[PDB]
Amino acid sequence: KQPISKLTRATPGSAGLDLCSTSHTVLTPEMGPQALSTGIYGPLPPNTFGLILGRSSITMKGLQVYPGVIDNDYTGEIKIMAKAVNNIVTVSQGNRIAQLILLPLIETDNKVQ
Amino acid sequence: KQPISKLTRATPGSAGLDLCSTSHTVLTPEMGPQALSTGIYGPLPPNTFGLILGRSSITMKGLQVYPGVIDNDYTGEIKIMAKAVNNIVTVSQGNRIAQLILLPLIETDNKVQ
Amino acid sequence: KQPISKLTRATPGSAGLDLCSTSHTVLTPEMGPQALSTGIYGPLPPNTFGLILGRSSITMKGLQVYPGVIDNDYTGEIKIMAKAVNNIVTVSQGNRIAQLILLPLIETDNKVQ
Ligand SMILES: O=c1ccn([C@H]2C[C@H](O)[C@@H](COP(=O)(O)NP(=O)(O)OP(=O)(O)O)O2)c(=O)[nH]1
Ligand SMILES: O=c1ccn([C@H]2C[C@H](O)[C@@H](COP(=O)(O)NP(=O)(O)OP(=O)(O)O)O2)c(=O)[nH]1
Ligand SMILES: O=c1ccn([C@H]2C[C@H](O)[C@@H](COP(=O)(O)NP(=O)(O)OP(=O)(O)O)O2)c(=O)[nH]1
Ligand SMILES: [Mg+2]
Ligand SMILES: [Mg+2]
Ligand SMILES: [Mg+2]
Repeated sequence: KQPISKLTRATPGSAGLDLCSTSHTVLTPEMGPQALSTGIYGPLPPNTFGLILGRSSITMKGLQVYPGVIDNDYTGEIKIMAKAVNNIVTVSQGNRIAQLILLPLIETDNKVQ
Repeated sequence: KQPISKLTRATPGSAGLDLCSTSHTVLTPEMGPQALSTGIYGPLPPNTFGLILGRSSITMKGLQVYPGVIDNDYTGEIKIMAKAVNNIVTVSQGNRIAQLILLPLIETDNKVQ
Repeated sequence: KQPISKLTRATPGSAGLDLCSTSHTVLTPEMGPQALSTGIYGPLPPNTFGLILGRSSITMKGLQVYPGVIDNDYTGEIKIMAKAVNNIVTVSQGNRIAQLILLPLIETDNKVQ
């Protein structure tokens, strides 16, 4: 397992930490949502949670990443939920296919139930 | 009407407050976006706004929630904008179908026009 | 080029800064993702990044905006990545078709590589 501290940012001012596919995968529109492996695991830094979002160059190529929430205390593998929009999409091993955004986790008194 | 203070978090470290459907609803891909009732209303805590996002177990089952912005001063009912991706999806009353994330509302000098 | 300081908020408590299409554009579902021009450019205020999200009245009319990340130091034109969901969608010049949300940019020690 690899922690999110192993992820890289494309540039200093990049909001997102890039997530790469660990598998070669072909996706077609009739397959609907697929969960792609990253080999990266939570959890996240204190007082933060994560959002997985598409990379724009990838979205424009017809692979939709559904926005996903990563909980602060998730310790499982971060997966990318993805769907081929219109056409056949081929993901290669190591391709940067999404990005992780870190956001402040606001405390509230909502019941934890 | 029920305020967002009535929502619950799945776990202490869960970023999202779960939103449940108040109706049994069937959705098909040809129907396109539908707005599901929650019986939960704004507004939000001071200096925050909301994002409605999908729950991953729900997205993976073929129901797409379109990300939606909840304004700090919205006092209407929070609705979930949803679409069946490929297949027929049946939502039952009380099913947790999305989640509300709270985020800091940044002040800017943009004209309010 | 116009900076994001030229954007307007619908109301004082609106989280989003509205983005308008500068072109008349027709979109069909078979066209897949299209990048709509706004004539608005980064960069963003210090310590912030942006998210482009749909407006709910627009999403409900069948035009999906794919959530997009605007980096703090992006100096290019902000484009809206959009797709007609089920039907033919006609965007007119000046129509508010998405919104820009500003969010705090969290610093981490991830390699910038
Ligand atoms: O894109 C995603 C979304 C979620 N996840 C993981 C991390 C997150 O903390 C965990 C739970 O996410 P959600 O709350 O969105 N899913 P759901 O509500 O279906 O499961 P749970 O009841 O555990 O909260 O799933 C991913 O790996 N990728
Ligand atoms: O998923 C959503 C998105 C928005 N909303 C409500 C809350 C939000 O404050 C209100 C307005 O949202 P948008 O600005 O996204 N919609 P639009 O720009 O079409 O309407 P307005 O001109 O009032 O801002 O709609 C929901 O209930 N669910
Ligand atoms: O909806 C969007 C998304 C991104 N963008 C622009 C701004 C953002 O800073 C820039 C890069 O975005 P991403 O990182 O999402 N794209 P990608 O990873 O494909 O390109 P790069 O390798 O440059 O980061 O693209 C838009 O104009 N609209
Ligand atoms: Mg990028
Ligand atoms: Mg959950
Ligand atoms: Mg609006």
